[PDB]
Amino acid sequence: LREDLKFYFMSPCEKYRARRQIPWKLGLQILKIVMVTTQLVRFGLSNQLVVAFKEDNTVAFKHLFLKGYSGTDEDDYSCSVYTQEDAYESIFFAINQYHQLKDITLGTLGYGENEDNRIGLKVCKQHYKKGPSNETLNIDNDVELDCVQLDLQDLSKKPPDWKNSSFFRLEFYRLLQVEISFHLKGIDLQTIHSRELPDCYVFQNTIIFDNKAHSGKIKIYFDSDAKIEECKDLNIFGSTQKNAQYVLVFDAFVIVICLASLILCTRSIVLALRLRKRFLNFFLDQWEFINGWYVLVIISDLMTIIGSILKMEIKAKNLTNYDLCSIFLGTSTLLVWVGVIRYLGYFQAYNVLILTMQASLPKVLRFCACAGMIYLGYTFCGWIVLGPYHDKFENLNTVAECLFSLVNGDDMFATFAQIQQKSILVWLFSRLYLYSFISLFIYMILSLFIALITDSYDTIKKFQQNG
Amino acid sequence: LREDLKFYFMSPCEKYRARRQIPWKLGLQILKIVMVTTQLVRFGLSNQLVVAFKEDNTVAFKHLFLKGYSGTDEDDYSCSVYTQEDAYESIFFAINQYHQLKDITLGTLGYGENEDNRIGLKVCKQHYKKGPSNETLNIDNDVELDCVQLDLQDLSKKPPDWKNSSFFRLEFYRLLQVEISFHLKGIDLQTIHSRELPDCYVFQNTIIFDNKAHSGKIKIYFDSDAKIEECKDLNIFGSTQKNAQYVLVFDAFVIVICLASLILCTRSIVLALRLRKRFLNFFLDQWEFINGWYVLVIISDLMTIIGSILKMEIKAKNLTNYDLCSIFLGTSTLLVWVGVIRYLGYFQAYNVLILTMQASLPKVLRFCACAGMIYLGYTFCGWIVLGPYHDKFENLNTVAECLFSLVNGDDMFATFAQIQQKSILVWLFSRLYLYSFISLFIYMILSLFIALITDSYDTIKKFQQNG
Amino acid sequence: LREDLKFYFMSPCEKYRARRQIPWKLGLQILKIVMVTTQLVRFGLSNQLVVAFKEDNTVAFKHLFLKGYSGTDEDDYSCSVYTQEDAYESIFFAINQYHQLKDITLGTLGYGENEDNRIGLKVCKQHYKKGPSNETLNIDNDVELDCVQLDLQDLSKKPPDWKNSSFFRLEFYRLLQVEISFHLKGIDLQTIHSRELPDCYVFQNTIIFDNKAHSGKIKIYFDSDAKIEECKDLNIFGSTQKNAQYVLVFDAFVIVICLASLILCTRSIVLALRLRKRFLNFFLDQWEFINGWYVLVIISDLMTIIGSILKMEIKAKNLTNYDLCSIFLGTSTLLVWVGVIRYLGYFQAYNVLILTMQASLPKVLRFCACAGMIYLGYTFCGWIVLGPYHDKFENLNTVAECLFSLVNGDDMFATFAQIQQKSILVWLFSRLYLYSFISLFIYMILSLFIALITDSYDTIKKFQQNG
Amino acid sequence: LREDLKFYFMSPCEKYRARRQIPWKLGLQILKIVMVTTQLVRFGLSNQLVVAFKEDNTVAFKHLFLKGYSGTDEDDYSCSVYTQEDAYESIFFAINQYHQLKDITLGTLGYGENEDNRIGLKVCKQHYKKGPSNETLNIDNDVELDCVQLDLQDLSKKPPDWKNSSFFRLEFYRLLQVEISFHLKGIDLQTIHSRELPDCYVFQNTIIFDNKAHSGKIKIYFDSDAKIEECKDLNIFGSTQKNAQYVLVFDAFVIVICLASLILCTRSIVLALRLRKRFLNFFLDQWEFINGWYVLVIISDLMTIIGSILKMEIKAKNLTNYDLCSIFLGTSTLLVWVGVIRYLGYFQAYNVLILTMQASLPKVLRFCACAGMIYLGYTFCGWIVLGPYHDKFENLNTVAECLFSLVNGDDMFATFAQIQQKSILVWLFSRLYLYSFISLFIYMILSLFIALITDSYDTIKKFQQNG
Repeated sequence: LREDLKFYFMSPCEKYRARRQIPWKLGLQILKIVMVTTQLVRFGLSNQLVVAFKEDNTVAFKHLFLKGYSGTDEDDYSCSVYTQEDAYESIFFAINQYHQLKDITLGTLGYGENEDNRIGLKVCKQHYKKGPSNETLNIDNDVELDCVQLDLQDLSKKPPDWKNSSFFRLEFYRLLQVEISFHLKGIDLQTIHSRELPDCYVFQNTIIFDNKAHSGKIKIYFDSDAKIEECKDLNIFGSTQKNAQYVLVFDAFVIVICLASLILCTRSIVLALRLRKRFLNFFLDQWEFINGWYVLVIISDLMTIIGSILKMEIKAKNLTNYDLCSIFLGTSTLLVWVGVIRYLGYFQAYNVLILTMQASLPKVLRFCACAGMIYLGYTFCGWIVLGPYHDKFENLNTVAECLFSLVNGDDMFATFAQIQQKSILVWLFSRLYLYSFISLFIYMILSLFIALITDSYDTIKKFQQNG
Repeated sequence: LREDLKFYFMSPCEKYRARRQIPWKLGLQILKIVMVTTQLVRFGLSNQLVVAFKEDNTVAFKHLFLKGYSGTDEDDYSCSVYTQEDAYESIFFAINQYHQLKDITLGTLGYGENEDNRIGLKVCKQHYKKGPSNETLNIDNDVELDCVQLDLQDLSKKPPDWKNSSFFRLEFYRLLQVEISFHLKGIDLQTIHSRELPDCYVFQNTIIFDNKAHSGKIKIYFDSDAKIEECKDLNIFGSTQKNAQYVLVFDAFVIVICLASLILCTRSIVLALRLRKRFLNFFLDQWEFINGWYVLVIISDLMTIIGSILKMEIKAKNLTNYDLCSIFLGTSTLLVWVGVIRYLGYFQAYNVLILTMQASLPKVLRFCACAGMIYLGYTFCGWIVLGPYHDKFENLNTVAECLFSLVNGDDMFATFAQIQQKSILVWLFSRLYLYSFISLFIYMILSLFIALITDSYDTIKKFQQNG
Repeated sequence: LREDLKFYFMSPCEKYRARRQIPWKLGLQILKIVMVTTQLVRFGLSNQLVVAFKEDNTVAFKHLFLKGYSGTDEDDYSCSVYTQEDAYESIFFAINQYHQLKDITLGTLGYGENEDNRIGLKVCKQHYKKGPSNETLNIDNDVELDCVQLDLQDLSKKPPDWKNSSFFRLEFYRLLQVEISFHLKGIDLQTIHSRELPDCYVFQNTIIFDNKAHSGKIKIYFDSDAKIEECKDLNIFGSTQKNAQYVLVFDAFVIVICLASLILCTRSIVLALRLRKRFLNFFLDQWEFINGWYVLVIISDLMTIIGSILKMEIKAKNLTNYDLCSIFLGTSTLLVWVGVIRYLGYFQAYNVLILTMQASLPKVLRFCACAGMIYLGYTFCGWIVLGPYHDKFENLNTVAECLFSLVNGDDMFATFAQIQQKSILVWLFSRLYLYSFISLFIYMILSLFIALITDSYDTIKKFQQNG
Repeated sequence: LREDLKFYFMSPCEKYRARRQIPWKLGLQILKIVMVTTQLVRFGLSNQLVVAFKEDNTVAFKHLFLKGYSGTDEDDYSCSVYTQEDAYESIFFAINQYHQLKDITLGTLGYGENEDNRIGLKVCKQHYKKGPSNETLNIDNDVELDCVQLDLQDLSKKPPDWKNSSFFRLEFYRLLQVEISFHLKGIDLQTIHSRELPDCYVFQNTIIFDNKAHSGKIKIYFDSDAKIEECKDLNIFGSTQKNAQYVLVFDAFVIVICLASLILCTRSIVLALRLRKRFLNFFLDQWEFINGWYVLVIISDLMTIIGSILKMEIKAKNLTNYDLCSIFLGTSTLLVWVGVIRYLGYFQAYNVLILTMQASLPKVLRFCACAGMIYLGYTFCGWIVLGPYHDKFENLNTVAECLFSLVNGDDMFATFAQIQQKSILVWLFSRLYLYSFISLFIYMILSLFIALITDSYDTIKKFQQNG
């Protein structure tokens, strides 16, 4: 029983000296790291190409349909117009470029059927109801909705009477929004060199001329949603795509091995907890017989299993919404590579470092509460005071990120210089605030982490040497 | 009496074990943090919308009335012109855009009455008195002031003779300033979806073509001052605004609870100081019976009270000048959230960290004097030497901010590279200066904070363990 | 024998007191540092001029032949076009500028003979074979190659029928690439003031209008390859270039002295290893008699020898591909200047610092494994999750560089702000990821280096003082 | 004698208790800091205005006379042209703008007499002598110099035959340089509001169209040299400037007090050195009786004296070349404010910090040699390898500044990303280089400063406590 406990608590390098104790339970993990990492790598390299094609097409559409687009968006919208004539020019430019698409596009593009199954362009208006521009406003608080369909045989009639229509009498003082929507077909023909059957895309596009604010500016949003659809009629010679089976079977293998690892870890947690029960019953050492790394391994395997299920679901139904699956697979890989530290601890001279890391969290995290109370106080004060006058302090989230950057010393001179001296009182308070915060956190609080970590090191070092 | 002193000096977790000692005095504070923080949050979320509307309108006005405005100002002024014809073009552009406002604005704008109660545009000139452009200047040191009113029925006469008037013979060698001023009305109609009565604004605008320097450049300043006025005649259906009462009553509650907390803290300071008098009289422990946190709490509550008074004053009189009120409320919230640390000290394992923080100021602040003498010396030397040749060293304030950034390691390579090699002597001195300063402060002085903080940690740790 | 071992293990300052022991073996090294450093300096100052001329000519060519070039490239290509007409305009612009080169260039340029020994311009197309723009694509997966030669007496015929040719019917839906290629001659006439014979260059230029992606954008690549050729017929009065002999003989001297130093070091390693054999045989001190600095010196000299051989080879055959030779010479110089620390250790008060540096690697490098496992986990997770949404996380290499920067605190606020809030799930994960990583590495792991280095210092300090 | 030594070695706070020992020797210094600092402040505030006027005029001239100037220079030159027609357009634009100056300037400008005492414009050419554009160059290695004078009555003749002159047949293949030079008069009329007599300026301007490189680009340099001259005939009513006397007399007072302080310090060094001689003779304590602060004070006063002499010289002769005087005054002020630390040491609890600072240089500076050998090795290797491929590594000075920034952690991610992957070998070496350097200096060497400073702190702390 003493030998049993010694065996249960030792390492595999020492356990191997038993005449039948081969380390296959470790071999499974050594397989698992490689299999999971290669699954992640192949998934990422596949995902990247689809993302690149979709975003390249989005940029090309922005250049084609937005007048005067400079190639870079504003903070959340592609471009803006401040003049009543510029809005008309942009609105008509988008329609005229849609009309001429076949003669100006460099891609494999074509027209797609719309919601009415027509090939055509739909544009809609939203005006506050009940038509001077002030002093007597007779508005009535709800929205008129108007829409019109512009088809190719309309937008082409040599005399484009559609510009002269009564629809486009916009009355910008009532106007909330103008929306232009259309469908396009594309092909990622780049893939043809592999002799795989090229896949089509269907792009659903909307251009939003948005002025909910009524603050003298119209914001132009461009949004593009792509579906894979199905090659309608591509007579391109070559072969179809079936590699999908090689993805599905590999995901099945990954799921199987992760389940096997989870079974092994749960079994090990059971046997050892029983041994503790045996130890408790034996005679009138620590209560925690469970190896902590098994919890991490179990979590890793569960997340890998569910993430692989999501990936198989996405591929089977031919989706491109990779957010949640990417999160599960990435976090699982993170925990798997963290779990490798379990095997460095056996070799000595890493052990004191690992023990220092493990022993330092219970005090670093306790320091973070005392520091966080002050950090929250400065977050609220900075947001309320410097917010109207400083780009970094616009909202509590950005204030928190800015202060966290300042604690680590990043981008500090710009933080001082970015606030204008329009109000001397607020500027003086800004200097007081910034000097106080930076001094308090960099020269004292940040160094207390150094103090704590250094002193936690010496205890473990002196414990290890004293024994 | 011994039990009394023990009770007076202990914690509420231990004090609760007395048969009648419920912690209501702490419950009041736990209410107060929440109430003050929610007051700050609601104030900020209200303030942000008004600021956003005013600044969006300012940007729209800059785009409308400034010729060739690029969307970003220069360092303190919107744009500048260097040519005699460009000044005329900008001056006439502003007037022509004002004339056509109804046909070019995307907002709810309209014309506002001016100082003479006319609807019109006022422009004024300031020329050095006493009319070649040099070698014989007959100037006489004081300013001619000329003004003219341009009304809509003047600026509209098909033949705009106002451009041909003798007023605009500017003689830029004598010219100090040309100022264009007008009033506009606006509505933040965005709010209408809440069925609150929309509020109007009145914008007072001035465009200043400023060349006091006479240095070959005219600086164009745009300034816009907004008042809330009063919806003149908006027949928009819906309801008026009364929520203001919900703000006033909530501020009243906040003031009441802050006064209650202040009363409790002052009472506690009195009773305890008397106990010290009793202790002094008792027999032939430390002189400081007063809990230091009460001073912070009293200051916090006083600032909250006066800030809430200012907020109620602003809302009652319908102002938008939030600077001082924001300062009081933000600093009060900062101190309130700092005061939470009082309650972490009871739980142990935060106590050594709090004691280290409290014990480290009396030596960090004493080090700051010895460091500050050197820092001041470098500030003066950098300002006098590198100031004409380096954008960061233009004035003592910016020199101080730059050096404080350099001590923390920020934006260092740009600091070296930003000075041109026009003069080799000054460049060599700049390298000597920057290497000396950065070495002295980063590798020695900055690390002395680490030394001080780490060693202050060990005293408290060894005091706590030794007892 | 005891005196022998004492002599063998001491320093030259003490060894000099023997009646015949002059330090010539150190004099050779003191010569070697200077000779190698001056070789590097002269090589770099020569290389820089050729690189500057070639790159200045490349920039001038980009301005001449690329329509609307702004002076700065995009991330890997000079400029791009998104419209079917812009591609034609750029393609014809390049040819027209080539036709008019004699009248628009500011340099000493001239036309160079092409592959067919003609003076002329070659342009080629690559179209997917087998000619609507979709729904029925009859492509057949391999490439048509077409080329045509445009000579000066063609591109000049007053009626430039070459624009009307059937060649330029591009059919951009099939188009892979259009390539324009030509030769130019130049002279670095700047050198003439030295009365050295000026050298010619031959520039081989290719302009690639590349749209392999078919993603609605054509990428324009400009590449220029320069050869030295040979002054064809420059009647400029002066003298030819022969200094090359002064380079060759100096390289020969450097090789000779480096071989001598290597011989001395290998001889010293032999004698001392024998002494250890003698010490082993003497009686029933440490096994490592070899001085570690000799290994560094031998490596330095070998790399210097082979690098100088490569430099002589380059100069003899008149190449300009300096990559590998620069690597050998630079690394050799790095190791040579590192080897100087050998001589600071003799003077005391540097010895404890050198011993601390030497004693700290065996634990810093062991900590790097435990830290690297976590760092790899975060690299994979960041690449898979934030990659589609963040410019810094596009690929594993850039993720590794970004995380390594973040550990050192660089460019942190931009790292937070650069990811858009398009997807709330990914944004929340990004905040979790960034706060966790930055906290874990800056406040704990980075400070463990401080702990390790500080404690390694005290052991050596206390060992040195105790003896 | 024992009391004498005690008096000589104590502090003024204790020395004051002698019945006649008033601290006037300290009062002189307390006066001196204020007087020197105010001299520096007044000098800087005066210098700044003249610099601002001169540079504002320079920017206005750049906008007036350079075609298409964008408002920001290139790295050392205002703008560049790459096409043979652009050079002609810029050259003629400068002359035409000079011709029309009276009608386009916004300043008080006027024409100034040239070297021939004419009012006129001089332009000069420099062509390699001995007139195809290659394959047969008949150049002869020295420079033709041609010049022509364009006067106002020439540049005005309605038919400006000067453009058609044979002078402007530039032959850009031989051309080295074209230079345009002219004189202007200006007035800083801004000062008139003080009723001081406004001062004139004379601007000497040169525009250099420089293509020494012959690398396909012409660089356009603009240089402007301003002299104060003397108001020629300004009939502006007011008063002349005499405050200059208030500057001269104040500088005289500063010189007098600095000489007095130097006399006192030298006298104190003499008396104390004699006392040491007395102490040596007294009987069979440390050799260094001299107070170290006196050396700093003497240096400060000498530099202040010579700097004030230079300032008086500059003002008397009406110069604007402030470089050397600014250096002396700034360094003197730096040392004066450093000398204040002498008086903080008396108050205790600063003494241990000052002693730690003084005791830490003899080991930080010794560590800097061992670190500097490695730093030099990396400087040479980086310059030779990454120099052709990285903007930060162009030359040894910039390499040194970049590496010094990297040691302090600044601008690191850009340092990785700024090198293109054109050559995979150099890119791989760049990653090896950057990771090795950053790891070695940040995680080990930089932390050794923390170790040294922290341990130097504890010795002084334990010495001070043990006594």
